[PDB]
Amino acid sequence: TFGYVHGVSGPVVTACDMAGAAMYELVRVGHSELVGEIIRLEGDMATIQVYEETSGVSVGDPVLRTGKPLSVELGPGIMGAIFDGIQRPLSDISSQTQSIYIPRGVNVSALSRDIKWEFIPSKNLRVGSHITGGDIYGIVNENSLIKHKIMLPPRSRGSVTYIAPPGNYDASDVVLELEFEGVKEKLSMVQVWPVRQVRPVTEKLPANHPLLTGQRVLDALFPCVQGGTTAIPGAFGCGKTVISQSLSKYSNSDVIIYVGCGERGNEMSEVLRDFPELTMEVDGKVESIMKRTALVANTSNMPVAAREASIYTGITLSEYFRDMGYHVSMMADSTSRWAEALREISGRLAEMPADSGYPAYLGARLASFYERAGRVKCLGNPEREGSVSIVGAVSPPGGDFSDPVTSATLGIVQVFWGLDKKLAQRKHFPSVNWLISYSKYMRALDEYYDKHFTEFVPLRTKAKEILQEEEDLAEIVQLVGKASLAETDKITLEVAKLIKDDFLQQNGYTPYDRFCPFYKTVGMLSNMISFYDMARRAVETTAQSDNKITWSIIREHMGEILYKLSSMKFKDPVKDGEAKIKADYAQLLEDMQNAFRSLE
Amino acid sequence: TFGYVHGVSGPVVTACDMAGAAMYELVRVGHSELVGEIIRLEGDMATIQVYEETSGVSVGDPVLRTGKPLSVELGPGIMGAIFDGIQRPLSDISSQTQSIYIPRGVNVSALSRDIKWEFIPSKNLRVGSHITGGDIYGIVNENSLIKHKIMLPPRSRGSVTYIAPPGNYDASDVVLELEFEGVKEKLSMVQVWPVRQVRPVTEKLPANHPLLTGQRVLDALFPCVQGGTTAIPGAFGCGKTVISQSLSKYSNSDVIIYVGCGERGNEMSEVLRDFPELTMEVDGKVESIMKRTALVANTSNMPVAAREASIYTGITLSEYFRDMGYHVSMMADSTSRWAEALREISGRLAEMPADSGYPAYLGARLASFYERAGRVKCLGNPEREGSVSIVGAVSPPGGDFSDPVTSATLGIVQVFWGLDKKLAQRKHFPSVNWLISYSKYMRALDEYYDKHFTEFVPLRTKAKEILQEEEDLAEIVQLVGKASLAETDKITLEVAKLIKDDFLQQNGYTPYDRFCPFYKTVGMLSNMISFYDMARRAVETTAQSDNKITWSIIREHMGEILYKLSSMKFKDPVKDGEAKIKADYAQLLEDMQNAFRSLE
Amino acid sequence: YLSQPRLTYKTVSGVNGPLVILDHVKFPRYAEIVHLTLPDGTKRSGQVLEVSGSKAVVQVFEGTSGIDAKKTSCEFTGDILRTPVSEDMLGRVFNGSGKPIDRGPVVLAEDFLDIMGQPINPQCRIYPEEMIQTGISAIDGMNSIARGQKIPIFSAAGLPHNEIAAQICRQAGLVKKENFAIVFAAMGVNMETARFFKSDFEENGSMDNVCLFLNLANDPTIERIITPRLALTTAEFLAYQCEKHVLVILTDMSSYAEALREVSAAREEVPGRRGFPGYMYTDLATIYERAGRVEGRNGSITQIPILTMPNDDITHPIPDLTGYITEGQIYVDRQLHNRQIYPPINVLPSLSRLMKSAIGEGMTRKDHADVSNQLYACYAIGKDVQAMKAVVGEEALTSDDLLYLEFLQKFEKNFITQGPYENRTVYETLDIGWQLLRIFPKEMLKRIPQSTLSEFYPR
Amino acid sequence: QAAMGSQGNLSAEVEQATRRQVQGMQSSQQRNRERVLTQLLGMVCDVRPQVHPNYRI
Amino acid sequence: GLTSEQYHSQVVGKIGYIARCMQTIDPENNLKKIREDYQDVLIWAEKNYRFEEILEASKSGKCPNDLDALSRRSLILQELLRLVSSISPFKMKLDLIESQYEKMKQHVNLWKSDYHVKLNQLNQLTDYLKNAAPTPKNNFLRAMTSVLQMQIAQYGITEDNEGINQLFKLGLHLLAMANE
Ligand SMILES: Nc1ncnc2c1ncn2[C@@H]1O[C@H](COP(=O)(O)OP(=O)(O)O)[C@@H](O)[C@H]1O
Repeated sequence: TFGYVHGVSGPVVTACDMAGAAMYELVRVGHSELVGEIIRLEGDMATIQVYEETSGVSVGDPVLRTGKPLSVELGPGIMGAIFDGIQRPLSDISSQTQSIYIPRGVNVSALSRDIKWEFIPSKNLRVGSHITGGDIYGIVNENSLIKHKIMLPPRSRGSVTYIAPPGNYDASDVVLELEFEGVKEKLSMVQVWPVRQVRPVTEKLPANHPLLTGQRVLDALFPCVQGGTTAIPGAFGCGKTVISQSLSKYSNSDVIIYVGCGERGNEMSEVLRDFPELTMEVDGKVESIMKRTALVANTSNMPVAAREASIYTGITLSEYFRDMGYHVSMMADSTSRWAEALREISGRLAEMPADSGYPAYLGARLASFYERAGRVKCLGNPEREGSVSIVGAVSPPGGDFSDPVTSATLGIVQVFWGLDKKLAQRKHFPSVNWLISYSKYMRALDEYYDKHFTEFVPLRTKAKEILQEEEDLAEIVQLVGKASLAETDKITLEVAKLIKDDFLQQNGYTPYDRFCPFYKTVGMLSNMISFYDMARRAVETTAQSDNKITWSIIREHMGEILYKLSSMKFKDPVKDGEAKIKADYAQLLEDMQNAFRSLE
Repeated sequence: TFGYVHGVSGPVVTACDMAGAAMYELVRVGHSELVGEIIRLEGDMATIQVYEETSGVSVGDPVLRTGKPLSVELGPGIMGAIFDGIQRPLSDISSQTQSIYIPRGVNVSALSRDIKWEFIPSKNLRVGSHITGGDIYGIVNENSLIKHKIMLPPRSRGSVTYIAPPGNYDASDVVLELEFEGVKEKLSMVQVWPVRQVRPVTEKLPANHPLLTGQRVLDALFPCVQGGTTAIPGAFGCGKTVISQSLSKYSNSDVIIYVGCGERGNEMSEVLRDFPELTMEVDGKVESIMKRTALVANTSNMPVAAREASIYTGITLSEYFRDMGYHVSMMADSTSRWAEALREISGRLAEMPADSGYPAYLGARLASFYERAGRVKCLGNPEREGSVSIVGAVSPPGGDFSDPVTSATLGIVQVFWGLDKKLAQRKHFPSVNWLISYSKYMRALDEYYDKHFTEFVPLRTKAKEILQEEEDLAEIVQLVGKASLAETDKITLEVAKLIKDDFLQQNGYTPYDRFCPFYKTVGMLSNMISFYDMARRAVETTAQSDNKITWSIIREHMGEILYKLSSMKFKDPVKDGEAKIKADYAQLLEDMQNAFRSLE
Repeated sequence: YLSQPRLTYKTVSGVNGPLVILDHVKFPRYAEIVHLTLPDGTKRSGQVLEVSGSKAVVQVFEGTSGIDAKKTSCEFTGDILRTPVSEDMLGRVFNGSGKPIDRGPVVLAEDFLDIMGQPINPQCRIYPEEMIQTGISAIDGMNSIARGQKIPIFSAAGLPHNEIAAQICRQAGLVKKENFAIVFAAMGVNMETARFFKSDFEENGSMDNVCLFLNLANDPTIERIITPRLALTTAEFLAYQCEKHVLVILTDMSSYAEALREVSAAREEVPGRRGFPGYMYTDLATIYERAGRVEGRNGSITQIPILTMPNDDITHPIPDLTGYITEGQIYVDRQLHNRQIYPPINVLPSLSRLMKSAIGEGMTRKDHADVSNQLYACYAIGKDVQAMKAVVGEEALTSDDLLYLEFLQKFEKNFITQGPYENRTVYETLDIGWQLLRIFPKEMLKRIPQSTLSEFYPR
Repeated sequence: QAAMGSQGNLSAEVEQATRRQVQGMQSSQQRNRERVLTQLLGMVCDVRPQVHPNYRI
Repeated sequence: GLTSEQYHSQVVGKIGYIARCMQTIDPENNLKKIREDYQDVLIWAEKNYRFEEILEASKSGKCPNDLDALSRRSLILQELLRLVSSISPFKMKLDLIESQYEKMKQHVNLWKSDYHVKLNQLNQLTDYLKNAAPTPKNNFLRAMTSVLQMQIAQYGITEDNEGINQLFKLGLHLLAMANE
């Protein structure tokens, strides 16, 4: 129960009378109850790395012994909540303390125990029914958007002996009671899970469904899959805000978990100011994405343990909402800062410095964290299937992808959306460079595309090859100029420009292409590639004649068609329904076919 | 008598109750009686580097104290045998145990005591004759290649009281009884010598005769003498093991001891598979070279602490056979593995490391081991002249020659055959880097060259000049190109390419290039240098004239002669006689002369 | 057999990193195994890394997190780690600790084999000489494998080393113109990699003869130190006692080496280059050297470790020591992969130490060695010509340089490039090599002797 | 649509083979179980207590 | 994926869940075909086995413990239960329920099935209407959704009924359409 502080040197506190303590357990040191992690044991002397500043912690101070490791506290109240990396509810600490600082050793519960929740038990469950870990034994109306399914913890099972009637309950109320081998377990609406322990699932299915974002470049050229693993460069003008906002507002992800993991103070202030104001249209009503989002936000002056465990807290919350049956999108703002916190912990423990000073396990930690992303058959009786898509961003030193953190992240992840400050300056938004980006889920999504969007795969391959050919010809243009380019080279260049400026380029502020449905995206790409193929066919088949066609001839004859191709962006998905947009694109293709037939 | 194991940290055991155990004394640790050597001695406890895996050794296990240092049995039965690191005959172990492994603690005799050797005493020796250390008091007909001289152990002396008559004697039968100061010493045909003490020799004469390897580059550009010290640094795959094996097969050493210290076991198996087939003609009769080769195999996965014992056993065997009057050649397969074993034992001992973790005495150990090489005036009454040429491969980690082991080895060895990974990748074997490599015996071998191959020293000097000039011209060309090259510079480049591709590099796995006699090594160089002289003379003397002769003209006119020079390496020393090869090289020289005359 | 009851100690003196430390141990045995029941009933395993008097440092395989000092009870098995081995292990899936994860029963042991094995008497070791027809041109033609050889696949993150290994598995057979049991250990491999290998072995009818030891990324780190040894002990039983021919595939030897570095750092052992323990060479040797044939036994163990070179650095300690130990390496090239050449194998840094004896007259064809050497030389000269051309441009290249560039293009397009399911015979690979070499005139092929050129060149 | 037929036949055949194997195993175990049990129980009952070899005095 | 103890606990829980789904869908024991198919798992629910005893049976193998097969069968039952519940006021004939059960069982993969997608859409509409306040849009949605539930009950979801497809399309479009 109670230890005592036998010594204090920096953040390391050696506690006596700690015979029963467990390795990597959590302890409240001092009279202010500073959080601390047992990092060593020697007889009764347990060494503790104290998260908060140890100034004023005097010998003889009691050391309360929490019977758990660093464990997130799951249950209603997560949604719309701003936590620290340690699950400290900043938004509740500020309200209760009426201060701009975080009091040393603040012990505010992660989830409010006073707020009441409308809880409806599973109708089938009774007294005596067999229940198993992962079973949804109730549903709580947390929001008009997210129904929080209260479910049994893993490692728990038995026969229900009391299930509460529908009503208003708090996180401290006992909503269920079960028995196994005579041992009786009373379960409230809140459970606790170690952050560093993977939440079990009945099976980890392959990722076979897109994580649509609405950005044409991301959805079409470089698709990510629900349960995917993605990386994003972190720079000043890169534009990661567009990716975060798209995933938060328009993506099919049922839940969003944004982990700052040690950002600058003002950067985190910007995130905390912007995310609450973002709104999404669900069921015709403009709700707030914070009805379904949670923010594990912490700055660079927070406890290093909090910064290093922010990623684990975020992934554990994402896994919880996945098991609930949802599709969650976790977004680490900069895993580089988490890796810096990890290196700092290694230095504090005086562990051997591995490659470029990072710990001897950086790759293992990153791989194990990214392994928690995926699509699973959620554990429990109600057949569910959730997912956790990690979009953790990394910060390459000066644009170099060779540092240990970026190298490990690129090796582990399967998508890299490669935002570019160069394109940001050129005003090509989104700034995805579409040359260093990549996606390894194309072979996984082949089945989905063939079922729903049959032609999209050849369209995307042709677009990618067009862009590659344009990149290769960019050098030839310098050597011999544009006048020396063949007609096929000219058509490739002038459709590559069309794709760059009119397909990849997309403005998130306009009401018509802030969110681009995949049907619209594939329609635009199909029209562009049809133009390219038919122009190339005309050029090749008139190369043999004296009246050979040229790109100049085609442009002069069909300036209207090129204008319409450029204006395909301006079709509003909302006002111009799917049927209307598809019909208009089909009419456009008819016009192109008529014009090309007349010209040829 | 008996100490008791106290702890086990890997190869390093700790033993109590060893009050009087001497440093570097031999003990038997455990119930299986694993051999071990004391390395430190604190209080009444000792610490023992165990030469066999210590897994399963428990505290309290007996530790017998054999009051002797690590020593080798020297006598008949060494030639043709493959011992382990601590001189146990692996063939005898296999025959005794009928298993494909080496049992831990097997205590089989080093030299078989059952074989009846044909022993002939020295005719002059009689009862009452004064005999001393190193005195050859017998000859044993070990095999057709080796007349094993039976010599008094060093540090032995006295008046002979019984010399065995000629006949068949086993290694255990007493062969010579002598007396000194009254005390009587009986001697069989086997003498035990501590491996860490240098066997005395009357004098260490200067090395003055080549160690003719089978490799053109080593023989010509970087000679090694009988009694010299050589190092072969190189990254994995460069070919130092193949150089060692080629020297082991085709060289003028009457005895060759391969040490396989910490390298593949497949290599030792290949040695055993190949050498019995290889034969050398003695007095017109073909006799296998395994009759003179003695392997000391301790593969990489065999106990780490046994590698030092392996090196010391190999050098002690080489010294023993040197003391007979033979020019032994000790191939240390990898001294880097010995250095690594020292580093592991030091780490277990918690010693303070030198550069890159190696112990502070690695350089001293390497110097002491290499200092046992020089040609000697063997001990004893019959005047002789032995030698021990230590050819020691080095294995720098990452191919970096700044490695502490490689640096310390270059600080001792007199010949440095550095190998190049780029050449090895190009398959330019032997991969010796002609630039960095060197030999400090050239001035000591010019005496022999001027009398046996009088026309070779100027050829060697000119070849090295050509290679250096080509190196400079290549450094220039890499940035500027061959457009501005002077014609003589072009000829230097082309002759250097010829020398590289067709003189230096030598495919060691062919019937023709496996062994390159020195008459071939000098004839090829002579023809190439003569062509160089003729081309340079032509161009220089025709630079002023109008009919400017250039490299292009020379190459076009002499495409056939250049190809003949290239294919000179294909001459077979065995299928085609020495007379035929010399005649063909003379004919090619005549062709060169006639072609140049007709060209000018 | 051990009949005495085994002692259970609650005397856990201290815990630090992955090293429990027990006191009052009665005659601790080094390398002994211990079973730790934690306070919450969780049963972990550990190995005694050190003994001193009444102390025993127990490295726990699952990590020391949650270990208590007064309540954890560690029972000492009385014996070093022994795997239960039976032929029925073929066609099963085990985790990294040999415990089944295919919902089958535990292994009904035919024998109990020490996990570390024993070094094979070099005098009794046979030298591999039976060339394996992997069907990959880059391997058969120029890095020929031999049955009983340690030839790791050096690669980098994201490259098709898994695809190359699976292809070798599914089209590896002797050049005799019998099946290869497969023992596949995976250390810290993502679920996608594990599923790829399992699904490929199932798509082919080889899941009867394949035994999988799996230790994914989320699984315990220390258990990777024993996964290779479990796999190689099973392979040794199947080869030297059951006379099977076992292809052992150890995936993510980089993960194994990093786990070893973690343990060494916890122990504060002497570090080598880039922090890896000073004995990493000896440990990797204990892993790799459990290969090759053996006298009097018709079995063999062929090892193809797949290791990821950090930052594509072939001089990184892991690949460097692995090259020092093993008998070659197949180098998967990022440049070729980016150019979309499959398999992206760079023969220049690749190597096979037993090709010299596995090729020639008798086995395969008699022009094999000459063709391979000439292809190596011409490929290297083509690369040098490319490098010089980057500087001097096209117009400064001589006709010979153009010949070499054409050879390089056609060699990377017709020899290295190959269908993922295309199984070229050694003779087909040599014919491709000859049609490539025929680009040059005879005089430009200086490696191949005139005797070979006259017979093989004209056709 | 027509490929689904062979699954039932394959399942039936392999189930019959598995039944044959299980019956064979059961017969062999019944044949040689009693002596195994007797030996196991005799060996379990035989105790023969002894101290560690490393113990002295 | 799952330790042995947790796997057998999952087996027990899935048997219990199948029993609960059967009790909810067919409290009157009228779905004889479905109950016969699920007999082997419903035998452990008919009698009063405790969790410990049923777990012991699952470990011994006496009760069905192939968790993948149990999941497939439980999903086949649960999709039918969802179909019956989404049209709660409008009951479905026993013949139609049995035919739909057979179709779901025959389907290769329910979690990617058109039946599953249609049920998801209907549940979207029903969940919205369960709490939406009375307005023009909400009254329209309730009317169209009630007609859709009637059509589903009278026809079912295992076909390409043009009327049901039109109702789904229009209802979802109106639901997505802005309130104003
Ligand atoms: N003289 C030679 N002739 C032909 N090939 C050689 C020669 N020396 C080395 N090689 C090649 O180099 C490779 C490595 O040889 P080896 O020396 O055993 O490796 P290491 O340098 O690691 O000891 C072999 O596979 C062999 O083909």
